[PDB]
Formats: sequence, structure tokens, C-alpha cells
Amino acid sequence: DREIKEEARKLIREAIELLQKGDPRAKEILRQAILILLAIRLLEEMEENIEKAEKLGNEELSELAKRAIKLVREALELLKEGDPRAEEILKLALKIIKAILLLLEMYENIKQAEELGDEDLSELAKIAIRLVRQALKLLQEGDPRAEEILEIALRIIKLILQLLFLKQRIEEQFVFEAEEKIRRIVEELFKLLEG
Amino acid sequence: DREIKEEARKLIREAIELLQKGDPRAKEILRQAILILLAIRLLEEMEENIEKAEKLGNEELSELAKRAIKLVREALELLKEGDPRAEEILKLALKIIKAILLLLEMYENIKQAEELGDEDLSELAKIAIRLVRQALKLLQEGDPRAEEILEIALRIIKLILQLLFLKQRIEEQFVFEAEEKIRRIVEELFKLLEG
Amino acid sequence: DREIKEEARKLIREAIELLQKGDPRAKEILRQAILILLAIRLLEEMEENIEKAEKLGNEELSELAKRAIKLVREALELLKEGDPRAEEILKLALKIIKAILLLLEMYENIKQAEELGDEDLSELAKIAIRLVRQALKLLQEGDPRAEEILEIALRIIKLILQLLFLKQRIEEQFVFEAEEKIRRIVEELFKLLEG
Amino acid sequence: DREIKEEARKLIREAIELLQKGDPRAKEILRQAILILLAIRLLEEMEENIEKAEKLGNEELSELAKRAIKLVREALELLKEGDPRAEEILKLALKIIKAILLLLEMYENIKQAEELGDEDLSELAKIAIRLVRQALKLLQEGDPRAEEILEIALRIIKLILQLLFLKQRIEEQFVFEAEEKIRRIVEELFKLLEG
Repeated sequence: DREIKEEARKLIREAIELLQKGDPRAKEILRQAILILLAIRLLEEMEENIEKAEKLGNEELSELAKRAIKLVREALELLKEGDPRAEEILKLALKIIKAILLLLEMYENIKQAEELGDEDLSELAKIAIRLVRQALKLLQEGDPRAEEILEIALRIIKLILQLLFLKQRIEEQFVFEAEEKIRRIVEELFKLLEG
Repeated sequence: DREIKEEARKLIREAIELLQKGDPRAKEILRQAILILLAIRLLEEMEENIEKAEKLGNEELSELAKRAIKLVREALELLKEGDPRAEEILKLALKIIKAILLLLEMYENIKQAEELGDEDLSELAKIAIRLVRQALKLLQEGDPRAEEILEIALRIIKLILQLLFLKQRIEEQFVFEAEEKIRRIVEELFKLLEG
Repeated sequence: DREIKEEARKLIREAIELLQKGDPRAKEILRQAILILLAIRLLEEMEENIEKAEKLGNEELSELAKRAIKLVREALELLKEGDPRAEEILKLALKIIKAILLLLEMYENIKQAEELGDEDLSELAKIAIRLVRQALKLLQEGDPRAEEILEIALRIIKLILQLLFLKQRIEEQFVFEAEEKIRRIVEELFKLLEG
Repeated sequence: DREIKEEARKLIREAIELLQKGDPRAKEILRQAILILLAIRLLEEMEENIEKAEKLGNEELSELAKRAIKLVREALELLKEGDPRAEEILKLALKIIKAILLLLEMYENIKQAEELGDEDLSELAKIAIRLVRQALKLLQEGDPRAEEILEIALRIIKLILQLLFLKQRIEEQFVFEAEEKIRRIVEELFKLLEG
């Protein structure tokens, strides 16, 4: 990754310190540089979240993490060469890793659900995890449906988290915000699924 | 209800574990499944809120709850078969139950107003309750005006709650946010009523 | 006012308990009733805010209050008869009274500024007060410019309050929100004044 | 500056106390007056923030401040005469000074990063500072790209601050809001850079 950080630093130097006197298009190079910086930070944190996953003891999430990591690094290596499709792939891969970290947070929360026995949330989260797996699989295959399924994965994950935070506040008007926002999430989810 | 939860689980299974290899339209089935899950949770909480209502000793709200419950369950049984109108009816019924739970919260608050003697809010709330009754009645009749009246019911209920929270703040700039949001609600209410 | 409250109650009764069996247009009457209720409450609070004004010892604000009160009551009496223009006039009068209460809050705050010697805010607030006076005068004349000037009055008042809250937080990132919202208010104010 | 404040007071007097009887266009003069008031306050605070900068011991920021101050004062003197381009130039100059104060806040925060050794943020901030320098330079030259570069300067600065506040939260769901907001900032930044 450090090599990638150095490549990013070179990109930023060319984009600004050199390119200020040159083509205004250098905004492209600047974009690539900042993108690489965000990606590097994201992977840096995710590699510790992998230790989290292993101590959380779910192999599905660990595989998700590892495949996503390799996806991102492959995308970075391709971007080092070019292939504008690398832009789309890198954005998608970062969104995926975002979703996987969010998944680990969700899973740690769902420990609470298991303690409660909210089997409804359990099955729903199972579908969510498998959905993310399907999105990762499609992305590995390059199917444009990667985004289409991923967005539904995200929306189900946010809904689940919303219900978990509502449950915790129940354990504690302070519940009104959730009763509202869950409705926007629900209707956006329906809008995506229905058309 | 549990049978309904099991039906929902079957729906999700067909929608994802099977349908991943098949028609992308499975988003429809997924939508139905998640919808059923939300509905089941909502009724589960509402059946306790019925005991709340009875201890609150208002028969109008109790009848509202019971008829809404039966509406929702009828809609679920229909959805088990099909009839795309089941989608509209189920959405409306859930919004209605939302409004009735909100009503119980409002009524418990309006206990404060009765202590104060805010007869203005009392009469206004009476109109709101009867409005909800009218919306439920129309929905029972299937008149498309169900949504039109229901939306006004909701907006009046939110306004009433806003004034109650303003009153509590008065018992307590911290009042500014209410002064703004009441204005937005008021002008949206007028926009609906006037056109 | 109490007679007006009773008239409002009659309006709501005709609008709902009677009108449910009749013309769906009853939303108009419902709107009028809710409007009258809001106005009643607003004047009820403002009459005590007049005592506030007199203890604050500014005759300009006191005259503003008295003329606005008479405006609102005249509009109510007109509405009792009809003349759809009463709708516009009543809305404007309520917004004006809102602005005058806001002014009293602003003046009490500006006591702090006088203690500080923020003569800039002092002169700006002078312009704001005179602007409100001009809007009230035009409204008394029925000039359509009443709204056009009033909106600028409001926006200057909000800006002034924003600077006062910023000053207090200065006495106290917790200042970032003001740095943003002042910018939005400023650019909206410019958009209104410039076109 | 005080002379400018007095000129602004004269502008407001002509715009309101005189102009109420005539040309509705006086909104222009009112706009100019309020604009001058904001500018004067801004410079008044920035001159102390210059002492901050010198105690912070960065000559780049000190030059930024001094050149921006002179820019603003030149623009004020021009606006005293006319040349509607003074409007654009003064708006840009104020946004620049805003960005420079924000920079000083960012730099004081980045003291934390230097303590941590977040060389990524360090290099990124270097690019941000040089970008602001470039925007100031172009503006001094009158190149219309002043705004185009400045906006990217601002967006990178906000992103950097967002990451610093996230880092502090890390030293402290409470992290969820940042994980959300950084995404909007990032995608807006990309939208600007990419088109």
C-alpha cells in the first residue's frame, strides 16, 4: 500500500505543483490522487477490522473482506496503468468495503439481537449478508448488476441498523426520530425494489 | 401472525436463495417479504398498545385499533393470494396503524392539556380522531378518499404534537426550532387543504 | 377573541361533523378553522408580550404590536363575512405578528449588544425595526409591497439573531454551524435583494 | 475600516430612511450596505487571527492573510466608486478570507496530525494551502478561474477537517454521522473535479 501512497503523492505533485502552470484538466489527476488517498486509508483501517472479523468468528465476512481487499488492490494496480473502467470499478470496490465494515458493525450489534432472539432480524440479516456476497460475486464477474444489487444490500443494512438503534432506545420524543427516518428508508427501499 | 412470518420467510427464500439464479424481477418478491416483516413487527407492538388504550379507557381508539388490525390481517391474507390492489391496501393499512399508535401517544400527551384545560387542543384533537375514524371507514369501504383524508389526519396530529412539545418547552434558542417547524407544518397543511 | 374561538369551533363542526356527509370542498372550511385557532393562540401570547414590550420601554414596538393586533382582529372580522382577500391579509398579519414577537426576543438579546457596544448591530437593527414599520404601514395601506418588504425585514432579523448567537458562543466545532448557516442566510438575503 | 463603516451607515440611511419614499431599486443600496457591514466585521476578526498566524509561525498563511486583506480593502474602495465588477470581486475576496480563517483553524487542528504523523493529511493539506495560494494569485490577476480553483480549495479543506474530527472521535452511533457526511463531501468533490 505504501507504494500506492507514494504513487498518489507523485500524482498530486504532477497535478498541482507542476500542472498549475499547465492543462486545467489536471483536475482529473487531482481526483485520482485524492481517490487513492481515501482508498489507502480505508484499506488500512479494514485490515484491523479483519482481526475484528476473525475474533468475531464469521468466515463469510472474512472471505468478503479478503476478496474485497484483493479487488481494491487489483483496481489500484489497473489504475496505475489506465483503463477508465478502473474508475467505476474502484468506486464500486470502495463502496463494497464500506458496506463490509458496516456489516461488521451490524454483526456486533446483532449480537444484541441474538441475546434478544429477534429471529426476524436474524433471517433478514442473513439475506443481507448473502446479498452482499452476491454483489461481490457479480462485481468479481464484472456484471453491471453489481451496483444494482449492492444498493439493495446497503439499504437493507441501514434498515436493520435503524431497527437495532430503535431497539436500544426502546431499552432506554426521543424515539420519534427513528419512527420518522425508518419511514424514509422504507419507502426509498420500496422505490428501488418496485420502480 | 407467526404463520404470516413463516410465509414471509418462504417469500424471502424464494426471492433470494432461489431467485439469485433467475429472474431479476425477484425484487418484487423481496419487497413483499420485507413488507410483511415490517407489518408483523408493527402488529406485534400494536397488540400491547391496545392494552395501553384500554387502560387509557377510550373506546373510540380501541375500536380504531381493532378494525385496523383486522384490516391489516385481511390484507395479508389477500396478499398471500395476489390481487395487486393488496399492495396499496397494505401500505394504507400500515400508515393507518402508524397513525393510531401516534394517536395513543398524542392522547397520553393530551392528558397534559386536560390538566391545563387547553380546550382548543381538545376540540382540535376531537376533530383529528374523528377524521382518522372517517379515513378508516372510507378504507373499509375502499373509497380512494381514504388516503386524502388520512393525510390531513396525520398533518393535524403532527401539528397538535408540535404544540404540545412547545407547551412542554414552555414548562421548561430552545423554543426557536419549534417556532420554525410549526411554520413548515402549518404551510404544508394549508397547501394540502387549499391546493 | 373568545367569540372568535367559538366561531372557529362552529366552523370546524360544520367542516367535519356535518361536512363529512357532503361536499369534499369542506377542506376550505377546515383550513379556515385551523387558521383561526392558530391566530387566536398567537394573539393570546402576544398580549402578554405587550407587557414585555412596555417593561422593555420601547414605544415603537408597542405601536407595532397594537397596530398588528388590530390588523389581525379586523382580518378576522372580515373573514367572518367572506372576501377571499381576507385569506391573504390574515396570513400576512400573522407573519407580521410573528416578526414582532421575534423582534421583542431580538431586542432583549440586543440588550447584550448594547452592553458590548456593537454599534454595527445597533444601527442594523434600527434599520430592521424601521423596515418592519414600513411593512406594517404598507400592509395597513394594502400595498402588495407589504410582503416584499416584510420578507427582507425577516431576513435581516434572522441574520442579526444569528450574529448574536454567534457572539454568545464566542463568549462560550461548536462555532462551525453558525459559520455555515450565516452564509446560507447571507446568500439568500442577497438573492432576494439583487434578483 | 471605521471610515468604511461610516460610509456603510450613510449607504443604509440613503437606502432606507430616504429611499423608502422612492425607487424600489434601493434594495441594491441596502445590499451594498449590509455587504460592507459583514466585510468590516470579517476583517476586524481576521486582523486578530493574523496575530494567531504569527504565533502559529507560518509565513505562507501570513502572506495569504495580508494579501487577502489588501484585496478586500481595495475592493471596498472600488465599490465606493462603482464598477459593478466590484460586487463579484468583493464576494470572492470575502470567500477567500473565510477560507483563510478556516485554514488557520485547520492548521491548529493539524497540529494534532503532526503529533500523530498523519503524513497523508500533511501532504494533502500542503496541496490545499498551495491551491488557496493559487486561487489568491489568480484573483489578484483577475482570472475567472479564481472561483473554480477556490471551490476545490474549500472542498479539500472541508474534507480534511472532516477527517480530523473523525480522528478525534476515534480518540473518543457517534462515528456514523461522519461516515455519512464524508461520503457526500467526497462525491461532491468528485463531481466538481470530474464533471
